[PDB]
Amino acid sequence: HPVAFRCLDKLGLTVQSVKWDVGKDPQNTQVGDGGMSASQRKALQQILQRPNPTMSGAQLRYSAALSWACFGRMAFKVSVMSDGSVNAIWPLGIPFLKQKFDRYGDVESFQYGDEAGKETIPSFTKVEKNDKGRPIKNYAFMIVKPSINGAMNFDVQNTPLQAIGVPVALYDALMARAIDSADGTPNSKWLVTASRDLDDGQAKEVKEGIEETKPGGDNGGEIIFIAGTDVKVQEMKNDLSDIHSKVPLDDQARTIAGNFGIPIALLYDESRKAFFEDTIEPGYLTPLEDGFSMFLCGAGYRVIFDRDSIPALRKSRADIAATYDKVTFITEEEKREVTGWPA
Amino acid sequence: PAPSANPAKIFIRRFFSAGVAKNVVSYSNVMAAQRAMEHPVAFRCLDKLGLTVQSVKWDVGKDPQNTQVGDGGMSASQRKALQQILQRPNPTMSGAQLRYSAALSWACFGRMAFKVSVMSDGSVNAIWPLGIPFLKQKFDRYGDVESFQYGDEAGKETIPSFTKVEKNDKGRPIKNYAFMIVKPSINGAMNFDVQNTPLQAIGVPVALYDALMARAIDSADGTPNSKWLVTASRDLDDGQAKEVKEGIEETKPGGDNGGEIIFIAGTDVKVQEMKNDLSDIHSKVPLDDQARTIAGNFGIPIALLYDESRKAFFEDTIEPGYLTPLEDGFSMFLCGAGYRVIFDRDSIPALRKSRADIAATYDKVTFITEEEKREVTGWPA
Amino acid sequence: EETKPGGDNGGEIIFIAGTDVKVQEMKNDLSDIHSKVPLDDQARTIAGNFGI
Repeated sequence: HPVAFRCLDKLGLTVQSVKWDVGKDPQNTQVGDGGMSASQRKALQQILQRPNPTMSGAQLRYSAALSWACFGRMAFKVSVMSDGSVNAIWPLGIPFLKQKFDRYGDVESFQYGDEAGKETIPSFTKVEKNDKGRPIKNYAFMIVKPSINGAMNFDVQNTPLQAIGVPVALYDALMARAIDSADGTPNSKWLVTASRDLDDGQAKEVKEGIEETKPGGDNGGEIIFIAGTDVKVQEMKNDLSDIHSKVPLDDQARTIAGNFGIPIALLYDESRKAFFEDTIEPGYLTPLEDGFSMFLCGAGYRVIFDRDSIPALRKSRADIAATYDKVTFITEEEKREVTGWPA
Repeated sequence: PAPSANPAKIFIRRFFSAGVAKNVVSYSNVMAAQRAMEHPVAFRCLDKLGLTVQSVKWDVGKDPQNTQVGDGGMSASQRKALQQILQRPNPTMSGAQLRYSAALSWACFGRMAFKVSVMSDGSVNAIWPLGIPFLKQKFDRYGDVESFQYGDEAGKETIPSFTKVEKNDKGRPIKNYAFMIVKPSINGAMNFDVQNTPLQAIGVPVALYDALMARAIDSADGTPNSKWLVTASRDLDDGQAKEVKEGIEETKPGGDNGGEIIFIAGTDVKVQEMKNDLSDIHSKVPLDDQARTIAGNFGIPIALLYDESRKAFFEDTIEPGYLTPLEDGFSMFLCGAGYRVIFDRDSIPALRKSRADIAATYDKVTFITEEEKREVTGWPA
Repeated sequence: EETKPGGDNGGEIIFIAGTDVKVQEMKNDLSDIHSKVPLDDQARTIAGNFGI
């Protein structure tokens, strides 16, 4: 669909542009830092910049955000070698990913595919852990978006596609009407009709006289003179200027755009800032980074992305930094930490 | 390191079959991209994207996230050679045209393919782009490609993929190989998936546009452009009807009696003036909408076809949709860690004022050391 | 019929000798099917009741 694909790859592109890194977390109350080795952390940095061969981190972000927007789920697979050192990360196709539950309340394994290949990858909950807590073998994530009535994993998906069936169907109906009416409506003017007493044989002469005034004819642009036997011309309107129903179409476009959380103006700069720090930041960035931080590294360290890598926020960050510079009743370290810049 | 066992074996089992050299794009997509290069709006947008991308300047450089103290610029002479090649690829083609062709094929098909000729020591000799339409690839048994077939029958070079190739003792390849940079889509299937291109979702508007323009052309020539459908009666002695006709006619600009009245004695003749509106033949309203649709689907602010909108087009669709994928694809396998291909943003003419104002504003701050004030605005060290 | 875009005689006049046929062009407005005015009001109401 035109509008739906435009919005989907807009979200994907915007998310795909942000830069990763692992770093100390701000709320580091855990003085017993969980960056278990500080070599696992270097390996995780490496992998976050270069996942599994034949795929870069940017494409990982793009696919993850796209599948999150379409289904409200995010799945992955890791290959930690033997000591919490992650080897590579693969995204999982949500459509054909099945999962199996435990007896108490949660998942244990993920089945990926129907019949030939049948790898039941273990969940992060049950897996051979290190003596510190890090896993030793492969596992999967299945990051999930919450909904009503809890049912943390037994619940129904929460995706924008739930509430745009009506507008997308209406849009397709209107556009099909437009296409059908574009070719099928006669595009001729001058429905000219003679009488039933004209000696069919000088009616042809009258027709040739009327016709040979087209641009590039014998007598082009001159009058038509008819001696006797009044012929009667009527000019057809052929409006054809509302075939797509402009008014009840832009509304469906606005609906299936706003349901994805995109300011209409995008399809001024204030609205770009809004689209960035209203739907992209707290709807794709925070869930993804919290999901990764939850189980990819120990406490005290977690995955972060640099906001100053977003080109739309640079002016705002600079003005905020200057204004804070002007204040005095604040020590330097907090003036830093209120605007990034850890220490 | 490399475990060789990815979870993409879900498709080679039965959903696909090995050793067949399946083509990368459906023929329908090739024809659509072909005839979309003649359409007015589609070609305008396509070469707009191509020109914009083609303008940016390359260089190899230290990467910012250099945690790898064991720098992978294996020789520092391979890096000089890669710089040379990035500025001058294979003879009879410059780096700019490489960027243009790459971005264009990325926009049309969602794929990017290349070929390298590293001599014997990771020193790349030249780089050639690969025509996506007639490039076929063959898969392994586990999850990925091994070789690329280029052409149907006479010439049959199965160039190896970067995955399997005679590597150096450091990791760099020794013989030729290919890339096939791919754009992701739903349901994963990293290479077994369907293309993800704007041409998917603009069939309806381009067909509607062509229909409206064909109607306009047909109606332009074919509608009589005459006025004054004047008709006499069936009692006028055909022979003074000709006299009346000559009287009416000889008032055209540059006639005997031009501009004077017409006097008809008896036998009332009756003139009616035809409107011949002809001012909406192209259907202006349901045409600009199709143009807006097939422009926005390519990610181009309507205003382009003010300066704020140019900045938006630069750092919203060109930067994170053609620049980052291309540079990450090259950096992924053209050089070792610690070094990677970068392009200078300050070479873009639209961003210069913004960069300067940001630099000054940051200059005004004090609770920030100089090196980070630099690195937040380019300027590595 | 054969004056549609891509027909034999496309865009030229229609000549009917005798037996006057009568055409009327249907409006087919179809530009208020969703009732734009008494719909945005319901949207405004169920948005403001949520405090947005």
